[PDB]
Amino acid sequence: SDTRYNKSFINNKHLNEHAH
Repeated sequence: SDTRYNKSFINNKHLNEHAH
């Protein structure tokens, strides 16, 4: 919960490649 120069691992791997 403190990765400013990362942004939560690139927005959660781009939402796991767009998959809800």
